[PDB]
Amino acid sequence: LDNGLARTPTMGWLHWERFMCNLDCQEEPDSCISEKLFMEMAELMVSEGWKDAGYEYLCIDDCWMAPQRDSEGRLQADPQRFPHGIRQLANYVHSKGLKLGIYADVGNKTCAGFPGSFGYYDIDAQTFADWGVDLLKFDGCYCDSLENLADGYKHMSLALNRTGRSIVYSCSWPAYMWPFQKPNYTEIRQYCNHWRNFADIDDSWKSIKSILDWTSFNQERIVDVAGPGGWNDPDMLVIGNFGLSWNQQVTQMALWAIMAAPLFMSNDLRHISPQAKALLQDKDVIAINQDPLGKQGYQLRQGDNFEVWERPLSGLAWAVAMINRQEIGGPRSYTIAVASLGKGVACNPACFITQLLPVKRKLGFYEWTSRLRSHINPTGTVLLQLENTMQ
Amino acid sequence: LDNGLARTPTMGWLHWERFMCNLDCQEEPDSCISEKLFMEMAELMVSEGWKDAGYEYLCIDDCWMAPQRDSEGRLQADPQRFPHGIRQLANYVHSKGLKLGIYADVGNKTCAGFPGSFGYYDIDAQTFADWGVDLLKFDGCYCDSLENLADGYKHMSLALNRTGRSIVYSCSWPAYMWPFQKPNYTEIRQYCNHWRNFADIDDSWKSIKSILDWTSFNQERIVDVAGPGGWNDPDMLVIGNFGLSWNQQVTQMALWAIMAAPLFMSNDLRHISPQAKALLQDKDVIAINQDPLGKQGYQLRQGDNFEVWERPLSGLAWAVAMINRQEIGGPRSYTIAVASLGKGVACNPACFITQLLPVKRKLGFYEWTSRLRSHINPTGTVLLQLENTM
Ligand SMILES: *[C@@H]1O[C@H](CO)[C@@H](O[C@@H]2O[C@H](CO)[C@@H](O[C@@H]3O[C@H](CO)[C@@H](O)[C@H](O[C@H]4O[C@H](CO)[C@@H](O)[C@H](O)[C@@H]4O)[C@@H]3O)[C@H](O)[C@H]2NC(C)=O)[C@H](O[C@@H]2O[C@@H](C)[C@@H](O)[C@@H](O)[C@@H]2O)[C@H]1NC(C)=O
Ligand SMILES: *[C@@H]1O[C@H](CO)[C@@H](O[C@@H]2O[C@H](CO)[C@@H](O[C@@H]3O[C@H](CO)[C@@H](O)[C@H](O[C@H]4O[C@H](CO)[C@@H](O)[C@H](O)[C@@H]4O)[C@@H]3O)[C@H](O)[C@H]2NC(C)=O)[C@H](O)[C@H]1NC(C)=O
Ligand SMILES: *[C@@H]1O[C@H](CO)[C@@H](O[C@@H]2O[C@H](CO)[C@@H](O[C@@H]3O[C@H](CO)[C@@H](O)[C@H](O[C@H]4O[C@H](CO)[C@@H](O)[C@H](O)[C@@H]4O)[C@@H]3O)[C@H](O)[C@H]2NC(C)=O)[C@H](O)[C@H]1NC(C)=O
Ligand SMILES: *[C@@H]1O[C@H](CO)[C@@H](O[C@@H]2O[C@H](CO)[C@@H](O[C@@H]3O[C@H](CO)[C@@H](O)[C@H](O)[C@@H]3O)[C@H](O)[C@H]2NC(C)=O)[C@H](O)[C@H]1NC(C)=O
Ligand SMILES: *[C@@H]1O[C@H](CO)[C@@H](O)[C@H](O)[C@H]1NC(C)=O
Ligand SMILES: *[C@@H]1O[C@H](CO)[C@@H](O)[C@H](O)[C@H]1NC(C)=O
Repeated sequence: LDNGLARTPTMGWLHWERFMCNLDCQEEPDSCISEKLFMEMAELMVSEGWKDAGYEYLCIDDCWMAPQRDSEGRLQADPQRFPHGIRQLANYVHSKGLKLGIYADVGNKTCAGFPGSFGYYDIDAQTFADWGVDLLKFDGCYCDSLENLADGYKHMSLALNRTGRSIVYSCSWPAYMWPFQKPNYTEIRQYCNHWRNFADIDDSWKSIKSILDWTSFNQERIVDVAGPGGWNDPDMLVIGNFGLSWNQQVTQMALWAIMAAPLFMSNDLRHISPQAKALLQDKDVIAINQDPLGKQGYQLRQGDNFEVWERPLSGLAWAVAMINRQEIGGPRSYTIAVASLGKGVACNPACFITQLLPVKRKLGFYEWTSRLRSHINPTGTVLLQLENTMQ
Repeated sequence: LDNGLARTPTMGWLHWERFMCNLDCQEEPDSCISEKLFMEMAELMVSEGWKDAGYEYLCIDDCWMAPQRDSEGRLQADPQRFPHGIRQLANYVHSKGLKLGIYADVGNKTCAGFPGSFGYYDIDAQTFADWGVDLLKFDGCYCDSLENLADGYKHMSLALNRTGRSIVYSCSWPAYMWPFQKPNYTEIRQYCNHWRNFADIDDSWKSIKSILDWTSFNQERIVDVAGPGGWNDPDMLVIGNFGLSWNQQVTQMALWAIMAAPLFMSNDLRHISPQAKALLQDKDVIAINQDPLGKQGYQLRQGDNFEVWERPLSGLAWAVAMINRQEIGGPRSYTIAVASLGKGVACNPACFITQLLPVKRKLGFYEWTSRLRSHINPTGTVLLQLENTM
């Protein structure tokens, strides 16, 4: 989408995976979807380094709305959970140097069942603009046909544009086509800053595997179309939560960088371990994700329960990731010819290799004809950065 | 098996899951299956508190054998990887106050392909007893019929008995039978101290869920047959490795206590986190697993992605485990009437409830009509102990 936004993958925080649609502020006041939750996160995004690391969008997912539109046909914030309204929230978020995302739906209802925007695209567009909304995640639930799905995503795009406000537009369009029709990503990119392709992530290794396997199975179809201002969205980071082992968290952070995915944390910033904080704020790994060239990585090979993925970076550099998919035994030896990496050219005549994950460590110079040997933990990933010696 | 052993479930260390069949001491000398590997583990079992926590059996799984029997038809320890032999390893292990477990197979080969004991039950049994072995894990690969399986398992039981040495006998008998026939756990209990019921565990949440799910489904068949001298074996503890979140690890420790499972660590004692060590050596949770009553627990109810399991204990006590099976979102509140627990007698007229996992905490007294509310992490487990007030 040629709106000047998302020139690198968007970074921020999204409430959904961790907090979902908890509307019970009587029993669970510290975890229900309320203005207070978001004010608290915005404070922590500044004070604990998230903004500095580059996480700047603070994003409301589903279940912020009141059940009914108002008399003028507008979506209303829920009055008991957001008593001061979205405008005041946006102002508060803006006063911290952060940006506000919000959620709406292309069809008649949101997935959680609140008012959808079908029949109100322009009004909802105007409302968000006026409130000072900086990003819109637009879901594809309760949409009766694919014609109506496309038209809606397009109409809202144009609507957002006509407001004159810069708003990052995140679509779920191709996800709700699959596997009923073949998305045309040239069309989709004309209208969207990013797009979800696949099923909802959850807090599981099954989920991460399934997203990586789906992406590599479909990479020939979706990798080339991504770039500055138009990205593949494989959904949230679930690092720092409950259901992934440390090695599986690293795999996610490594592969989200390789994939040029937007980086939306979904966790509790009030209760996050120093290790998860460290991984999510890893400067070198974020730098890979935020590479200005915006060329999305891909799976180079699979075999023997190993996976090799690689991403072309700027400055004649490459990021390479090796995953161990064997979920039994110990760390496993993997050996690859550096001549196979970077389409032959990463290490011609030589390259310097730095391990970034799971720990940072310089490996040294590797000549074109040589071999790389790593030990990779079960469900873990080694992330390497290759620097050609031609500069 | 009425041999005086396994009066509470056996606790120890077993190499398989973490170290597998790594024969390459050229490239990976510190992780290949060798005598040094077991000697180190043995040193650490003493120095790092494992033996004191209760873990006493150090057990070699598959891939310790040379490819051929010797000229007298005996199995032999691989000469490169066990140059000093199994006898000297046993003496070393014994000298630390520990006990040696070893592996063999009822069929013609082991699962890794080394010599099986079919045709050599008496000789192998004698070999092991002469060597000073204290436990035998007997696998069921490469058997051609279910009769030979049952016969084999039975024969070896008698053979070990005939040696006159105390040897804990672990059978994979029913695991290998289940695809074709319902096992006779009354028969199996007669010959074995424990029996593996199901597919091999791995370092994954999927695996663990599938063991609990299988065990709960089949609990009417297997729960009551277990007791002192004869246990259900849901396979190895995999806490301290790679594939499980902290919450998932707590779930394993908890349910393995509820199920009165033998507790066999399969990890690297040389490289284990303090948090994993603390969980595995948790005295109060071990105490539940080692309850002298030896009645195995069971799933009380499931629903709404929750499970409640309970286990009866000596002294009118009960252990209760609540599992959150929803793998999305945050800690989830669960409310249960204590009157539902312990067949209605757990808190009649009242009980004192202590939380043991994930953190030890006293929750006070509870009348028979009162309700308990806990917050359970996704894939995590809260484990409680209930003391009746009579
Ligand atoms: C996925 O979606 C995209 C975006 O819509 C398609 O790309 C577009 O394809 C259309 C073909 O219908 C192109 O239209 C042409 O535009 C050029 C301008 O450079 C005109 O010269 C050309 O005009 C002729 O043909 C028209 C016939 O109706 C008449 O208007 C004229 O009188 C004249 O005869 C025609 O309008 C778009 O340029 C093109 N847009 C982009 C961004 O590339 C995809 O189409 C495929 O991929 C294209 C790159 C190209 O190779 C097409 O030939 C392919 O069909 C579409 N993908 C699929 C699978 O359909
Ligand atoms: C509504 O839709 C319109 C129509 O697409 C959209 O207009 C486009 O805005 C973008 C971004 O502002 C324009 O792109 C710029 O083009 C000029 C040259 O014409 C350049 O100077 C700009 O350079 C910037 O970005 C470059 C990216 O390569 C960088 O190299 C550089 O650092 C600059 O920062 C940029 O390329 C585009 O030309 C217009 N298109 C048209 C036809 O007007 C508008 O922004 C939308 N409005 C909203 C609010 O969404
Ligand atoms: C080979 O097989 C034979 C036959 O099964 C087996 O002999 C059995 O040994 C057990 C235990 O040694 C005997 O059971 C004991 O009986 C005596 C006498 O009444 C009791 O003292 C024992 O009670 C104590 O220990 C019990 C635990 O088993 C506790 O329940 C109790 O609290 C006591 O502390 C115990 O009941 C059993 O009598 C014989 N069986 C027969 C048929 O004789 C033998 O041990 C096996 N040999 C080898 C080497 O495996
Ligand atoms: C391990 O391998 C050996 C070697 O093959 C197996 O022994 C063989 O078992 C077969 C089939 O059970 C026996 O065949 C039988 O032959 C009789 C005729 O004597 C016939 O009436 C039966 O119907 C059957 O076909 C065979 O005799 C026997 N051979 C030897 C060398 O003893 C053995 O069963 C295998 N053990 C296990 C547990 O898998
Ligand atoms: C919403 O509902 C109306 C009537 O129930 C239907 O005609 C319309 O097509 C629906 N819109 C979408 C996009 O699902
Ligand atoms: C199981 O085995 C026992 C002991 O051999 C025997 O008495 C009984 O009949 C068997 N019962 C079943 C389930 O067939």
